Amino acid sequence: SSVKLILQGRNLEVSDNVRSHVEDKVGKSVAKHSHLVREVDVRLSARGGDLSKGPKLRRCEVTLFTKRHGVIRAEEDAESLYSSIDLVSSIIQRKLRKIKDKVSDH
Amino acid sequence: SRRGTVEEKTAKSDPIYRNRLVNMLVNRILKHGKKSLAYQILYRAVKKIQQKTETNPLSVLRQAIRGVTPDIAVKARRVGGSTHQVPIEIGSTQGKALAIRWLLGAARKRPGRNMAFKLSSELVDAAKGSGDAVRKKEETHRMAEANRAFA
Amino acid sequence: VIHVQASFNNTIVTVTDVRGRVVSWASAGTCGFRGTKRGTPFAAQTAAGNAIRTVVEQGMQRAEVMIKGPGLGRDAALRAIRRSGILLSFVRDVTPMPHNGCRPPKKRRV
Amino acid sequence: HGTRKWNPRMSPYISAKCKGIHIINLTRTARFLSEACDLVFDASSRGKQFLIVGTKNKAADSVARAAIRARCHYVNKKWLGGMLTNWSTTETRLHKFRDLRMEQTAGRLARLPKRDAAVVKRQLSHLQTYLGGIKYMTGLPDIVIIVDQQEEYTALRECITLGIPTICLIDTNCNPDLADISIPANDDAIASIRLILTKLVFAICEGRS
Amino acid sequence: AYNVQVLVDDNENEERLLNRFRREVMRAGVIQECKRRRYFENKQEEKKRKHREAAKRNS
RNA sequence: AAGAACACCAACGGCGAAAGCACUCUGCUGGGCCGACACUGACACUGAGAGACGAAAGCUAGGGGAGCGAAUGGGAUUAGAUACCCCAGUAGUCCUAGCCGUAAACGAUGGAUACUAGGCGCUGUGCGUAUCGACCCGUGCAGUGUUGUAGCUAACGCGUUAAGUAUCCCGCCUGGGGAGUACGUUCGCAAGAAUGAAACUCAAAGGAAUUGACGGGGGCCCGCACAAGCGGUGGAGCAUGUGGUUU
Ligand SMILES: [Mg+2]
Ligand SMILES: [Mg+2]
Ligand SMILES: [Mg+2]
Ligand SMILES: [Mg+2]
Ligand SMILES: [Mg+2]
Ligand SMILES: [Mg+2]
Ligand SMILES: [Mg+2]
Ligand SMILES: [Mg+2]
Ligand SMILES: [Mg+2]
Repeated sequence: SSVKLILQGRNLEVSDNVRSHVEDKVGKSVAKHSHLVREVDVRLSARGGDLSKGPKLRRCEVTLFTKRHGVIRAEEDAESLYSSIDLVSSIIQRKLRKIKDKVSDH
Repeated sequence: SRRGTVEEKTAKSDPIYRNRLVNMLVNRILKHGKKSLAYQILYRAVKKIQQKTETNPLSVLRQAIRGVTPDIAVKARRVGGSTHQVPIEIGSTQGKALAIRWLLGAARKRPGRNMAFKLSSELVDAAKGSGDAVRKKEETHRMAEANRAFA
Repeated sequence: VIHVQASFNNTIVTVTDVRGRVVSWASAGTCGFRGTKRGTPFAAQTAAGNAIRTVVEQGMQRAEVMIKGPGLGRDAALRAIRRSGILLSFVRDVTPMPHNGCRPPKKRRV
Repeated sequence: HGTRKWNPRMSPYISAKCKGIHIINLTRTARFLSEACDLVFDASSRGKQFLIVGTKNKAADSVARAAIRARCHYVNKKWLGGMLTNWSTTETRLHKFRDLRMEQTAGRLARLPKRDAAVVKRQLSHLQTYLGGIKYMTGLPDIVIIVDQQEEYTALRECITLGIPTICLIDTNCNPDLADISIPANDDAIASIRLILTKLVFAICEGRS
Repeated sequence: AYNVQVLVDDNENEERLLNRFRREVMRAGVIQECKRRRYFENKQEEKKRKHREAAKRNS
């Protein structure tokens, strides 16, 4: 809790039901190490189908800057928007847990 | 750096007193790249020290560096174990410049009319035991003897 | 006699006569150290000095040191005992030697 | 050579043995000395070019002088790979090496700097170390002689690859199946070398006519 | 019940006593055997240990 | 006073069908090797069923219980810690009767026999030379290890102790998952062991080796990478860009 959030309509408009789905996922992965991070960067995109040529694909780029010189870069691609958000959140929880295991190595 | 062979700089001396200690003392005063103003801060100070003490200011300056110089310090290390601060000795040149920072550092902090007065009262007080820079020597020297064991 | 027990967490120094009746003692903990600083070799020097200094005043120039166990302070304690005003005959180490007697603990994982 | 060094391959060509040391057979080789000198004498009459491969320190200069008596070729230093097999690269280095001796005659060394002249000096010096006895070959030999099998193991294999008969070191160190012509007893000393080397080099002289 | 003895009475130096004490106890191997007997070791560790000791002494 | 276990000797080591057997002796007792001039006269090999032995763990009674230690508590590390760490600690670990009959019970390699280059050194027991005091040296036999030729092998590697060349006999496999599961049967005090499917489902699963990438693997080195120093940003006010909202 007490962490800001940044969305970005790269190639589309950000709806409200989508915004609720974003906060639900990263809210789980970040609530664990909530006292290490201050902000959450997000950038949603869309391509293909009716917009462009090729398969419909929606990207979700997520960057995270902790309170102690921590940098995370996560980028995945899926056929739907929610599925893209889900896969990235799993990657953040993996690397975000990797940091504590190194700090708590003793 | 990774070379380990730093060139030895040409330690110069002032025109009047012709000693290299004074020139090392001046180079820490300026911060915008001007030397003509530091002497107006210095030559007014050493004259003011002579006005008060009735003796050469050179010995008073040589005594202050002799008293504030700790010749020992503590550095943090965690190559073995977590959060260790064991002592470490200091050379002759390193301890010399190390005392200049503490003197001029305390002079800027303490109140006064000008840097010449703030610097004059610092050296005169620092030479006579009681000085804000001498307190930092005691604090740094305390941490060494406190953590005298290598742990 | 000067029984000394070395270890990684502490170093003990007990003085006693040949008959086995202690007169004085002091360890790194009594000196002021605590935690991991006790096992350091410097603590053995200061701990040994405070225990033997009172003994040199009360005569008994003769002495025998009985080392017991490993540690970093066992060698540093000799410098403390040697840097003194007493002679010595034995520098023997009365350590245990089990011939496969009991079961030791399990190995540590961390 | 010894109880811990005798190869079971030479067992047909062993007669007896002694305290530690080994005794080679001089009977079977005498037939091959005749077959060798008969083939070398017959081959030299047709005008072929031969080669000798000697790099052992004890017989480095002996093989050098051995080649001056005839119009054959020697290899004093190491084999450096692909001498005969990669002949296309060898002609490039020999055409190169042949030219540099003409380069030194010109007065172009004056207009070169100090360091550049040193590289050209050390360049030609390196090729002289390995390309000395080949300067007048101009082609591939037809028979190649091996003085040492162990130290020059690479030279014996390119002959088998290119299909060239050869002479070998059939003493107990090596394998006799590698060369068709077999002459043991050459690892003893220069006596075993010069007695055989001068004998075979001698036969080349009358064969040359 | 002892393991090592040094009957010095007046050494020529303060630090040279360790030369007579360390190397003497080293040949007896008191430090290595106590580290061994601290934690239990299986038959696998014994074979690996004694094998490394031999390879260290042989060459 | 008690219980349990035997440093050093100790390995490139010995014995045993394996599992396994190491502080010392003594008793009873099994097996192997060699020698030779007593003898037997193919009385051999393998082995379905069956039978015996069979690490630890665990079970059924009776004893014992020092130390160590599942479980269970407590103190810490952690977002959490029913874990790793630390302090205490039950069953069990030990003995005598018996059950259980499973392990990476591995040399991941069934047994017997004949043939097939060598090099090193370790035992056991002979022969001969020799100092004939043993030793040493040289060889035979039966074993035990390490390199390695031919040959085999997908490759790694095996290689006179074969994973080579051949014969005889037993067991065993026929894509993966479902599954060593379900039903039934036999044994077992139980825990569970052995025997052992099908429906349905995928077009793979898997082996060796190569190349990169990666590693809280190792070694070395470099950059204002850190450290050290000097001066700023983040706060204030105002330039000016982007988002967002608004239009
Ligand atoms: Mg059966
Ligand atoms: Mg049991
Ligand atoms: Mg099984
Ligand atoms: Mg086993
Ligand atoms: Mg099996
Ligand atoms: Mg088997
Ligand atoms: Mg092999
Ligand atoms: Mg593989
Ligand atoms: Mg820095």
